[PDB]
This record gives sequence, C-alpha cells and structure tokens, in this order.
Amino acid sequence: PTTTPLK
Repeated sequence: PTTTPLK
C-alpha cells in the first residue's frame, strides 16, 4: 500500500 511516486 505505502506508495512513493515522484515528488
């Protein structure tokens, strides 16, 4: 679940 996209 813990996502981490750009920015």
